[PDB]
Amino acid sequence: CLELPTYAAACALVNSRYSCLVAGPHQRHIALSPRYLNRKRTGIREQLDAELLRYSESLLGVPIAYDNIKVVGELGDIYDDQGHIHLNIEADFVIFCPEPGQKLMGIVNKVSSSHIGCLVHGCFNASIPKPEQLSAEQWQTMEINMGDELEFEVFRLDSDAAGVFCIRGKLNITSL
Amino acid sequence: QKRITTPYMTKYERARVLGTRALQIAMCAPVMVELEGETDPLLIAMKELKARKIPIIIRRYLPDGSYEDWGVDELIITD
Amino acid sequence: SKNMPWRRLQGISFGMYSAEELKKLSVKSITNPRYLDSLGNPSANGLYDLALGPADSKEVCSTCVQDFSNCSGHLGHIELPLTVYNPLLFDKLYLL
Amino acid sequence: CGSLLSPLLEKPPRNRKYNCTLCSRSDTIDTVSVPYVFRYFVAELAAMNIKVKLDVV
Amino acid sequence: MTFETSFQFLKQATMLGSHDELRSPSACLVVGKVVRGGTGLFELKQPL
Amino acid sequence: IVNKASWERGFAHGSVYKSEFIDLSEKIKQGDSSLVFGIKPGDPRVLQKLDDDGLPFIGAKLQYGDPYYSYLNLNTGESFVMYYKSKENCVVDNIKVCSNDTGSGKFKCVCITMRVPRNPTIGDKF
Amino acid sequence: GASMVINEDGSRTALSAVDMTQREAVAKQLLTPATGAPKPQGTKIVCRH
Amino acid sequence: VGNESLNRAVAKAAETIIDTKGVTALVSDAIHNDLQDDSLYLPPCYDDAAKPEDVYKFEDLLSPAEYEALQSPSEMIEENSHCTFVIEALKSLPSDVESRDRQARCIWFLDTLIKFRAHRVVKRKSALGPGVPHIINTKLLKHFTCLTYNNGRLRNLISDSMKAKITAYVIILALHIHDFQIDLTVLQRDLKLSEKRMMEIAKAMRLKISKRRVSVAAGSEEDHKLGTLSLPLP
Amino acid sequence: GYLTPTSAREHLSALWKNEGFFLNYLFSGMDDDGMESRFNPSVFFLDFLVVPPSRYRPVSRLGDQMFTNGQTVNLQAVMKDVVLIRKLLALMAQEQKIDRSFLSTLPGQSLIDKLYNIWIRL
Amino acid sequence: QQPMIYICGECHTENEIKSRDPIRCRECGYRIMYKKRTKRLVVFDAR
RNA sequence: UAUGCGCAUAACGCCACAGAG
DNA sequence: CTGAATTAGACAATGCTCTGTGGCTCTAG
Ligand SMILES: [Zn+2]
Ligand SMILES: [Zn+2]
Ligand SMILES: [Zn+2]
Repeated sequence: CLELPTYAAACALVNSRYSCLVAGPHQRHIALSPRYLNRKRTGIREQLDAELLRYSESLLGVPIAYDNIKVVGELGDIYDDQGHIHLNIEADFVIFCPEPGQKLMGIVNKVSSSHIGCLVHGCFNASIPKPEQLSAEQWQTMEINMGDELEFEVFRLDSDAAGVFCIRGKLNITSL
Repeated sequence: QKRITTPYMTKYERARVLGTRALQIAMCAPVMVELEGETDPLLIAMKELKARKIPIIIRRYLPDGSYEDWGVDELIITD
Repeated sequence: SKNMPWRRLQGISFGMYSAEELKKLSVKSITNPRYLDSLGNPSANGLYDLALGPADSKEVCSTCVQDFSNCSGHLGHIELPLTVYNPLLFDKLYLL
Repeated sequence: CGSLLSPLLEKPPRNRKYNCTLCSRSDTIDTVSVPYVFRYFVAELAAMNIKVKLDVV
Repeated sequence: MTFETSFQFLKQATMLGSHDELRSPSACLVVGKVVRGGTGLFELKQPL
Repeated sequence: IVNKASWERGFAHGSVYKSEFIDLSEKIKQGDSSLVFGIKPGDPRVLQKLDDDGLPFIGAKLQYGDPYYSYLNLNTGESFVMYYKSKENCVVDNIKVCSNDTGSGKFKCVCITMRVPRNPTIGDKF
Repeated sequence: GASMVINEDGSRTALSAVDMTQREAVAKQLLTPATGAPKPQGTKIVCRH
Repeated sequence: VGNESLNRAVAKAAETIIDTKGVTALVSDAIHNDLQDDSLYLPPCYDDAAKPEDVYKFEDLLSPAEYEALQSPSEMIEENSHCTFVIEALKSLPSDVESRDRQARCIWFLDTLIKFRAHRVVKRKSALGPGVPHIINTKLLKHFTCLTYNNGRLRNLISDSMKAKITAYVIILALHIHDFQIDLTVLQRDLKLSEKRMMEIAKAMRLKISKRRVSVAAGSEEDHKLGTLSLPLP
Repeated sequence: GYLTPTSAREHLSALWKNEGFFLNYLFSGMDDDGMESRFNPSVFFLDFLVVPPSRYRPVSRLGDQMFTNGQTVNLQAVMKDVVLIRKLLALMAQEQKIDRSFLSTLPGQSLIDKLYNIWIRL
Repeated sequence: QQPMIYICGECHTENEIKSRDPIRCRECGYRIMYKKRTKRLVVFDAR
């Protein structure tokens, strides 16, 4: 339901046997607003929350949680004519780095003729195409784990139009 | 090391200190002084310079590449 | 919105390119000497080809898909049949 | 590799990432702030096969 | 180049592989960078 | 220094007469060679602002953005209107209509002459 | 006066010379926080005379 | 000074460049002399623009009051490009209302093309108007527009090459529909274009061209016809 | 004797095979940091021009008349000559070595090799 | 209703000109014609 | 980019003369 | 039998900003 997860000691360790929630400390670059000269932690947390659920090729994945916000150096680099102060951050992330053809699990929204949207970790509205041209009788007579929970494969990943790393992967039953 | 440059703020430094600080007060940076009805960020930045309440560090680069750091609190401002 | 540049040029160097490096940079071999057809559009394989940039806001690009306001512009090359000198280096070629 | 002429946008499948055409790596591309006449300058020097290499640090 | 005979100095800079450190007042205004004299000899740092 | 009351009486008052020669062949080259000044009757872009020949009245004033002339395509029917793009309010002085050298030309060359007031202001040179 | 009001996402709301109703509606809409667009970094800019 | 020795020195490079690029690659210099006039259909194989799947069986109407309703009467200025109300005279000969012709009454596809062409480059519309045939909408958004990145989003745009492609395909349709005798100036009146465009498209149909302004005083006060091509049958 | 650019390229390549250790320091443009044969004599010659982007070469129209700028005109004057040489090398092909026309007779010659005059023109 | 009167430059005779007809004076054939000024309200300030 | 109401129209150089300070 | 100074030719530069109008930009073969 797009509910914001806490860091929750690495998101209650949702780096399970299948879903790749690898955790590693990283450095990011932050253009802090000048209204946050005091309350720098608030502005850093706000810009990191703006960074969440968006794919970063530098982080090689999609961040879902951050902790240990540490500032590198006590000097903030005000550049020439701009107002934003640029400070270099150090934080420990929990990121989501998927692959083509690998295993994931999801909690479904709908199962239509050709749209199955399964929530991966409660944030990622990952859509699944239901028919894979093997039969049209597999639409009825469920047999595709049509429950609250579902496990699936990914063939391609393309970001959504507004603030979401979308995942477009077919169901890929192991038999048939 | 010992800072071996001028204890006075030069005229080129107070222009850029007032420019940077008025650009900060142009955003919603908190004002360290009491606004007596000013609406110009330059006048507020001049009151903050006069009250020694600007925290910015001037990094005076020497022509080899070396520098030394001065706050505006530890520079001698004049008229 | 957000200031997209915060990097900064520290220096600039002038040199020449290898021809392999331009042939990687070029996106279209330009062949047709006729710029525009009868119907006004730019030609294929001409000097105003859309694999380069658009020259105005009325069209889009072929290599990227952006319009005139976001296309950087793209290099093309006229593959000469035979070798000519480089006029930048012709004096030093004469001396060598 | 220090080149304005080298970045290029991917044809869409979205993603909208750039690739250096030279070194074929998408990691090293970032924005600078130049005059537009500097871009016209580096394009017209590329027309004479003159390479302009930027030190972007 | 910005003074005179820009093509000859361009040709020499291309032959020799010349480097410009972008500290001249002309070279800072070609590439759109703040000139080192005056209010540009120094930088301002914000203490964290 | 000029006396204000002398300037308010007739001292050194002037005019400038601008003549704009409008040719529908030379400028408006769209094709078909059949453009004539005129209005499509019932056009809300020219109502009480251009005359029935698509051409302003001779007493008329011209502010910015007023309809300056109207011309209609005879083989199509579509009427176009052209707007007054100068920033100075003028008064139409005369409109002369021209033929070709034979008297066989059609209603497509015209020469509007407009009067701009230009009384002495602050900043004028004597 | 003011020629236009630049919004927080870079979109330029041009003020209308004709009706005061639009300019009253814009003047009410100044100083409001970050809207439904996810750009909270800035405030509006008024291009005043 | 040179000699015939310069002829030998240049002939060495000639015999070199004949090698490493063969004689077939040199006879292939006959490319790009007249390659193709771009952004319109090929000169042969006249079966274009109407594939045998998704033929016209979609949103059909029938009345002579529907013929009277070109201006959409009431008690809404006009809803058509009115070339269909010109071709309706030829359509009325097999049947006055809903003629099942061998042209399959595909003039509504030409109508949808003109409705798409006049609609500008900015399209919020996932479906165009009513937008009932979705495979037709797929073909339009595949062949008659150009996709474009804009701030992480995507928008289909109609470039000048695309606007010329739509117009040239409307020409190719209305030529075989109206039996090679078409009134281009009706398209000039209803679709807001210039006559330089239609004269240059007439130049673009260079093969077997002979045009004459046939009907004079055909309208109430004006003369308008051009578009005689006199081609072999499709 | 005339020295063709394809022969001067071979002369520089042999000269560079011998004396390149020294001439890499007089010409330091290509291939940064200067070790193991960085500069090369191939930049003295052009196998292709570079067409700059079309947004830097705009046509200036004013009411139903296009006007090309000078850059596109000089590139076109190269390109028409390129087409002419390519047809002439096609004519030296399949001759002393189908679908021919012999229409190209506009350059200056009294021989078959107009390649000399058309080289100097290019 | 209210024809467009044009005045010849030489003979000063009044000429009605429609859109399609060639412009020349119906009496003397002269080429320049001046538009007639008609009665219509324009407001000026006496200042 | 400008005007007008997202839509419609208009999207320039080179010479030579003349002038202002 | 070749380095030598000299002399003619080539070439590059020659203040700043601003306002207008008018002709031509592919006519000749
Ligand atoms: Zn592009
Ligand atoms: Zn690279
Ligand atoms: Zn008369």
